[PDB]
Amino acid sequence: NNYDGDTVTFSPTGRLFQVEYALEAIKQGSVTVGLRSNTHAVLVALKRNADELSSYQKKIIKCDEHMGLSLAGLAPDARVLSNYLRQQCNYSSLVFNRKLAVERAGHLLCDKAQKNTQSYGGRPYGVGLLIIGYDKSGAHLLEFQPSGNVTELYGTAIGARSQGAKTYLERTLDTFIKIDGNPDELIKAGVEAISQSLRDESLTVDNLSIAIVGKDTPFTIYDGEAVAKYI
Amino acid sequence: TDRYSFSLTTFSPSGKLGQIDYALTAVKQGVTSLGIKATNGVVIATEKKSSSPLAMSETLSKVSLLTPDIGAVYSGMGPDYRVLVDKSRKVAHTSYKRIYGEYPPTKLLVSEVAKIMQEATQSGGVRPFGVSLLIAGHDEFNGFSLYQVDPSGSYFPWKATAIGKGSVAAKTFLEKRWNDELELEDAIHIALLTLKESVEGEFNGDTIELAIIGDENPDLLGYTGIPTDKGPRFRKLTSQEINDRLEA
Amino acid sequence: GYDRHITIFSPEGRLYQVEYAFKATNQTNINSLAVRGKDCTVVISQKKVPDKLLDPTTVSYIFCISRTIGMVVNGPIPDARNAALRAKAEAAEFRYKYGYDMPCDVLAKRMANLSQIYTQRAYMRPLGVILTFVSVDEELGPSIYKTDPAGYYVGYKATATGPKQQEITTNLENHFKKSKIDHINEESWEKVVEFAITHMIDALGTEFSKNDLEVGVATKDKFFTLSAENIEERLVAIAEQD
Amino acid sequence: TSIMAVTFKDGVILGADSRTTTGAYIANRVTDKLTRVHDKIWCCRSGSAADTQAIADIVQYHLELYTSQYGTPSTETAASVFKELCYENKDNLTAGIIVAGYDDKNKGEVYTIPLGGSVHKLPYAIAGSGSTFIYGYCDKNFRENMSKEETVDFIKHSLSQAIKWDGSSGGVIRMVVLTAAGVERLIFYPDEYEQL
Amino acid sequence: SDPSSINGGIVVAMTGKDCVAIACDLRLGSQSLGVSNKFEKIFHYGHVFLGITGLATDVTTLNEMFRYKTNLYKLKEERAIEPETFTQLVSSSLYERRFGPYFVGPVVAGINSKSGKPFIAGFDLIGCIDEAKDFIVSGTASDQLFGMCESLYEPNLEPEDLFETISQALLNAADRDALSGWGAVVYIIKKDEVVKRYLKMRQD
Amino acid sequence: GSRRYDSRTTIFSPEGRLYQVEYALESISHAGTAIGIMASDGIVLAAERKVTSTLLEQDTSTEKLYKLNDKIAVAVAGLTADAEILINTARIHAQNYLKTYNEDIPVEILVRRLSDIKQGYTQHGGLRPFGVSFIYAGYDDRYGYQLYTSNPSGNYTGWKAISVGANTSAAQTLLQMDYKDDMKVDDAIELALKTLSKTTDSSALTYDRLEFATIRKGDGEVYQKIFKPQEIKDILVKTGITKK
Amino acid sequence: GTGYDLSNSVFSPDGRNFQVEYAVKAVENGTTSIGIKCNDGVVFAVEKLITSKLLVPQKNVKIQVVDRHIGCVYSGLIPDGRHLVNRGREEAASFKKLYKTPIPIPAFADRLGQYVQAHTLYNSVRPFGVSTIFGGVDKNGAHLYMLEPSGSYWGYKGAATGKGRQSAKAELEKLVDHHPEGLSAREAVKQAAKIIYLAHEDNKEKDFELEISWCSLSETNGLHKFVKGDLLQEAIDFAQKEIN
Amino acid sequence: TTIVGVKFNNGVVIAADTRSTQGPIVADKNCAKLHRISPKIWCAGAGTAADTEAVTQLIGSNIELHSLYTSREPRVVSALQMLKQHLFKYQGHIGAYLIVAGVDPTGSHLFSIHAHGSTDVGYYLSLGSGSLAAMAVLESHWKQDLTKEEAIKLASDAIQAGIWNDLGSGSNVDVCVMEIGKDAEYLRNYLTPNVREEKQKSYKFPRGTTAVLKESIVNICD
Ligand SMILES: CCCNC(=O)[C@@H]1NC(=O)[C@@H](CC(N)=O)NC(=O)[C@@H](NC(=O)C(=O)[C@@H](C)CC)Cc2ccc(O)c(c2)-c2cccc3c2NC(=O)[C@@]3(O)[C@H]1O
Ligand SMILES: CCCNC(=O)[C@@H]1NC(=O)[C@@H](CC(N)=O)NC(=O)[C@@H](NC(=O)C(=O)[C@@H](C)CC)Cc2ccc(O)c(c2)-c2cccc3c2NC(=O)[C@@]3(O)[C@H]1O
Ligand SMILES: [Mg+2]
Ligand SMILES: [Mg+2]
Ligand SMILES: [Mg+2]
Repeated sequence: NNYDGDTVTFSPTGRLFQVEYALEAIKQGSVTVGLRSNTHAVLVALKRNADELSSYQKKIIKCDEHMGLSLAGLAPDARVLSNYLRQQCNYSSLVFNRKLAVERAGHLLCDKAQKNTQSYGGRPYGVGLLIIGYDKSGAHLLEFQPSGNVTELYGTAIGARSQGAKTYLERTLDTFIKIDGNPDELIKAGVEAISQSLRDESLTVDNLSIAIVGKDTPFTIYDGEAVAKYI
Repeated sequence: TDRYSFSLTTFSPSGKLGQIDYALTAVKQGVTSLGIKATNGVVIATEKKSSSPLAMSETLSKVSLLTPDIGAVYSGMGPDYRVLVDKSRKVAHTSYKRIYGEYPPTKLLVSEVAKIMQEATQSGGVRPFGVSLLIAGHDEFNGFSLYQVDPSGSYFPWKATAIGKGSVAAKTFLEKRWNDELELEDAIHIALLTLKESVEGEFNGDTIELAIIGDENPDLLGYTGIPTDKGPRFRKLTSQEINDRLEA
Repeated sequence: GYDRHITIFSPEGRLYQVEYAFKATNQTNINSLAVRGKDCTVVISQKKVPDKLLDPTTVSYIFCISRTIGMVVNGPIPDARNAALRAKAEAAEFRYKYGYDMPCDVLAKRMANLSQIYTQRAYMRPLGVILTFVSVDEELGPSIYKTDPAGYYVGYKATATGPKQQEITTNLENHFKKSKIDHINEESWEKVVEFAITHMIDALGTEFSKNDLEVGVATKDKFFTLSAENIEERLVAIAEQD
Repeated sequence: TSIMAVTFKDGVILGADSRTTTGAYIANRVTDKLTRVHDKIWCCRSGSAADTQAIADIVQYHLELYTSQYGTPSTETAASVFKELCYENKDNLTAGIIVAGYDDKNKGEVYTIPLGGSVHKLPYAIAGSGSTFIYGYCDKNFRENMSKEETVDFIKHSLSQAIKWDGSSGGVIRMVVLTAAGVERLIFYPDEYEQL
Repeated sequence: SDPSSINGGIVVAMTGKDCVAIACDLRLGSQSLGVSNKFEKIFHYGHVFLGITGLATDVTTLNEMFRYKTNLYKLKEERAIEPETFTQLVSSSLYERRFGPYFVGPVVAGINSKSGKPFIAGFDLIGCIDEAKDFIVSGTASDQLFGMCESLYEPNLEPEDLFETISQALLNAADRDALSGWGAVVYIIKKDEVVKRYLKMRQD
Repeated sequence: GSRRYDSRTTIFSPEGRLYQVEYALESISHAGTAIGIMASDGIVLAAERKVTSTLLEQDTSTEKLYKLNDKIAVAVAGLTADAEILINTARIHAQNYLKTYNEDIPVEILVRRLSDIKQGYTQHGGLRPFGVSFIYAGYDDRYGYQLYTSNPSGNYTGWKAISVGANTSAAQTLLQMDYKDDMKVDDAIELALKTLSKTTDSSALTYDRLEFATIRKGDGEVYQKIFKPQEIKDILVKTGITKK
Repeated sequence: GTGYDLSNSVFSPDGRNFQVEYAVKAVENGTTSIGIKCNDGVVFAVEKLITSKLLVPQKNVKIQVVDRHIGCVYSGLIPDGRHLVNRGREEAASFKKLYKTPIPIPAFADRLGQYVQAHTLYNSVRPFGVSTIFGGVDKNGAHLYMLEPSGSYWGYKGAATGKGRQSAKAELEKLVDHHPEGLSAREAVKQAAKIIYLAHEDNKEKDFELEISWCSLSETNGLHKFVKGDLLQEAIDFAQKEIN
Repeated sequence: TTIVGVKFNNGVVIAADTRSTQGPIVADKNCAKLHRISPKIWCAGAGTAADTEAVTQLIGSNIELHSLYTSREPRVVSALQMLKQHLFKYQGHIGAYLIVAGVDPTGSHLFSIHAHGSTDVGYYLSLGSGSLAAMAVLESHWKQDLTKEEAIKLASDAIQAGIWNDLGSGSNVDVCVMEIGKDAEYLRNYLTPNVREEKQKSYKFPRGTTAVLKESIVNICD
């Protein structure tokens, strides 16, 4: 109320209301899910259009041949953060001949988002990110919130109505966690997961976007007719 | 990160500059000080009001030497006065001594200090100085002079004046006791009298601070061998001299 | 108005932030005093370690600024350590630039000028601390100089600071009025420490164990702080008196 | 210039000559090339008098600040400060410095820092234009854990030879003994060390 | 060739009985080629006169700068600057460009308006002050001027005699320098009167 | 952050006025009146001191009339210290023009530079404007004698006769009442002193409450004469305002 | 007046800085973290709330390392703690680069303290929303420190912060009173496991994962190491048995 | 140039010649090379005369400000440190070679500063082109426990040796004596051993010898 004028202000309870408003901006974004086994990691995003004459905005961004993410919320903030992640991967590769570990990428995104929440001027990022990757320690899925908190999970979902998909993942854990060496089955699991967050809508080739990375499979995005075989 | 780049002193709809008025209020609530211009010198005086008998009043000097021929006293906030004395001592060198090889005349040092205080009333993220200064000096081409500098940065030459709480009564007394033929000792005596009314407690050589801009004292120079180099015109009176003059 | 938030004048001509920093100086509920012997300077401060989980050796408000200068702070420990680090740096730089040890009063004036800067500039807040500097200056002898959030500083025959400061000040005033000298006429610093502890016990009306005090002694060419057992020995010597 | 520092059973001793030259002219014949940076951490300076004095003053400042913040520094720390200064300004400095210290834990250490800013911990170290002429001699006479008198004799003989052969060296022989007992200063005049 | 010898010229100042004198040549050239016969090298601010030998562009720049500074000095102090104070100002202004100085050799002359005492001084290009009691020389014929002055000068000369002396010094020094001459001016300065005379000299 | 304490000194009112400029003009409206009158053979400036005390040293006192160079002077109305800042910058600009062109600076160029400084203070920087109004009296070889006025807004205009500070309505009415285009400098002196004596908020127009200046011909040269207290007393007894 | 709690560096009339106290509230909302000093090292323990079973166990590590000998854990806003750890790593690198030796634990504590305190001097920055327990072994032995959002820090025999700080401090007081000789590193690891399990009662809603690290002169040779595998399982079993 | 400094039992003396040269030409026959850094701290300079004057003036101004700030008499070690660090900062391009002497609350001190920033301490010092002559006297006649007059004569004789045997030195001998208790006394032209003989003629020309083309009066009023 009187403590939401900027990010540099604590509330009497100890809250940062600008960060919470950014989280709200996320919760209004379109739904996207992430889930990984032990050999692959898959991103399934539901794209949102302006009207029937418009396109469905992209939600999955490639950061490196082994790492990518999906967005929910303010798309320009996702562009900024994914460009930073691209540079970090690029710096790792160029200076150390080393693919950037997904864990360190999450740490870097956390530290980048944090400094926007402690200094006057500016604002927290208005986007949430789901980062899939395959590195020296296998497949990885991260959830990033603009508060700075980044967590690794077997699966998750963000955006509007994401709780149905998230509880489905909580139920399907023992099943999808061992879909090793079969990418199409992991993508089927992801589509089944994102179906829980559908209210008065069904998946079409225009609004469905999938991404996959893993062992011997570079981070690749399937859009349009390519995803028709999962509908 | 200094984000106060805007002025903290702005014009009110009535035309007043509020922070300057409030600094003048702080000056008016300070201990009285005064200056008197004689024919062969100038006198500046004030009261040393110590907090505790354990405090050593002699360590803190309210009357400060600016140049060998220029001294200053104040009324208002002590720390502002101390930092102003430091800045003035340095500006007397950088902006004059190092350019002309001589110490600045009283008018110009007063103008430099006034520039500092004016900037304090207009620069970004600062408050005016909460002091008023009485600067007494002597230079070769203008003689003896006595100036008052206010928080706004304005300055005025005075034959005699006083600032602080007892400023009005002291000013009236000075008006009724000042002439243009007063010797230095006459001005010292009138200054002691004018101080005697504004001081409530003890009144002796240890409770009041008084200095003069009079003749050159070569004994205070520290070296001999240059006939053109005479002693400083500034001299602080000791407790002994003040008490000796208090007898009459 | 916002003349209560930043260091600008109130219509009464006051700086309320300076006054509230003065108020914050008492937050620790600790009293301290400083006195001068014949050839030394002693500071006593109350030591209160309430939490048993604390390492009592790290709970101190007396700082060694240099080989010769010691400083005891009345205020919260963050601003206290801020001032301590700044004073140590200032003393080191003074020595490097001018070729001799920074005097007690000069360091006091420097810290007071910085406090005045905080008093006049809006972006810097005052430090809620009172800094008592003590030493045996090679020109002035035993010295006590104290600074406050207002940028004020002055020297003292003796001094006291804290919630019960006035009582300690009156006690020392009465003693020096009776003695008619501006110092403790003792050749050993141990007896001056004993004097200080005795008069603080009197003024505060409380007894102290060896863990209720911090003691700092400054002699020619060294300032140091006493151990718990040295304080205990002083307390025993005091107890054996009449 | 002829300087050296030798570790022995009770601590460490630094030794130097007292000759400062401008060209072939002896600008000073009583120079004190033994400089203190901390109570029991000293240095022998060689090379540019200005450079060595500036470096020593800066190191003394840094060690005073280190003492005020964290207490007594190790000899290794003083050598590291000297090394940082000499290496980061190798293009504008010409200073060879022998840092010698004593603490109750390590019982005295010697670090040599030549041109370029490298640092080497040694039982003893020699440096200066005269040092060359005594290399062999020192390598034939130094032993570990000598006595105070043995170490003083070793340094006196080495510096006597260095002064004899090097025109840049000469004057008196200055020594600083750092032990648990403290700091002692020794001087030896030409009428004494020339007969050796 | 070098900046202090491209244009050439000489200035010389002398003191007498309650008077000073300052003279200069009129030549401005570019090495061998003589360019201008009217290049005077003595300016005045109030009652303080300043001659400047050396690089001509720096002479003009210094004249303009000192006019600037003396005007501001007069406005602030409400009086004319005195020869001693202007000497100090010249020295400080020169040293301000210590490692890239003006290639000049200034000379200050005047009568102190208060004491009435004659005053002269000279500077090198970085501002070292020589406050001579007898005479000051500067320019490409500095050695010739030095010899002429050390031979001819005697103290306490009356203005009509000091004029002849300084004129002979200047002329006979310029006639042994390929880069000096081409006319000359001489100022005789008394506390309340300044006369300026153009000398007739050989034009080669 | 610090935005909450920002007075925003360079913003527009809903009516299209600058708050701080209007308030600085309100401040100047309480300053001692200053009058300039331009004649065919000279210019006269006359300013009134405020609340002078008897112990005030009027010999070395200067609060109204300042020299910019030898051909341009200024009468100030408002904060003396802001005025002195602007005066020093104006003197520096005049000397810069002289050094660059070897000619004295024309009056309007200096006036416009100072006015542009003021305008800058009224459009960017977030600082308060100078509470000063200037009357410039100058002479150049293009427009001869010139009288200008400038205010905190950075606006400047030219005048045959003008007043700034307190009681400018009545003073301007009187000036317009008695001014003739052909009048000489002495008649302008009389008119200025009479206007001041009729508009002064004090009992009588005595010499110690006055600063006076004339830019005249005396040779082909212009002369700036800043009147000493005795000269002000003498011109006052000459005009008949005071008795000998 | 009112509104003092709206800017970061503003004193209240009672002398406090309410923004720091709101940060302290943010800290009190956090999970429980503790540190235990033993006779030759330190142990650090933290509760990690299992928000969902989708979280990968043993990942999402909270305890951070500084240099090779300092352990740091914090309660409150995890990103603020990470920022403080980044600064501390810079300070330690700078100290080592200049002085060769790794930074002593008190020196590192004062570095962190000066940083946090500086974050209470201006209204342009927000105080840290974490309380940080840290420490390790240096040339003078073992050191444990706790640092509050005000910049205040102290050395502790045992320290605890977060939602379960009360019961944790009670258990630590019991351990201190009963063991004047000091705990061993392994015994302190077991006691840290027990204290985390006990303090979980104040956050008993969700299930938790225990995370322990230690720096022991004998058990880890003066280096910071995470307690993994058999030792971690043994400490978990000790705590499970002792709470039942 | 020949500058020397000699300590004595209760203070310190410095001395210098008065010859200033532009290469081989004598620019100033009466140059004051003894500079006052503070009332009781003086310094003799050699090398670039402008550089010596400038650094001594600058360090003296800063020393005066420092003394007003600290409310203490200035110390010789302070001027020494400031001059040293300034000269070192400029890598010897400030060609000032100084002998700094003074009495302060800590006693009497005599130091030398090289243009590159190196400092030396001793009981007798000499710098300049004539130093080798002056030092030759010093090493011949210096002894411990010199009286005031003894040290004054020793410094004067060193400066005289420099004057006679060095082409870069000559004319008069300036001295500055600084005793522990007294003020510093600055003896300008303590010796004048190079008075010029009377010239064989007067070269006053008969009025009208010089040919004038035109004359005019120049106004200096304002
Ligand atoms: C404790 C060490 C004692 N060292 C000496 O006594 C000896 N002398 C000095 O260091 C004093 C002499 C003095 N005070 O004038 N300084 C200079 O010479 C100074 N340099 C100069 O004056 C010049 O460049 C003139 C000629 C320009 C015309 C500073 C400089 C600059 C670069 C540089 O590489 C050196 C010294 C240097 C490096 C190594 C060895 C020697 C050096 N210089 C020696 O002569 C030397 O042989 C020294 O051993
Ligand atoms: C207390 C010390 C007293 N020293 C002297 O009197 C002696 N004289 C000066 O320093 C005065 C003399 C004066 N009045 O100009 N300055 C110059 O000579 C000036 N030189 C010039 O104008 C020119 O170069 C013309 C041709 C334009 C290019 C400045 C300069 C420039 C370079 C330079 O290397 C030096 C001095 C220098 C360095 C060290 C030693 C000496 C030097 N010059 C000596 O001759 C010297 O031997 C001095 O000892
Ligand atoms: Mg200061
Ligand atoms: Mg010719
Ligand atoms: Mg020809």
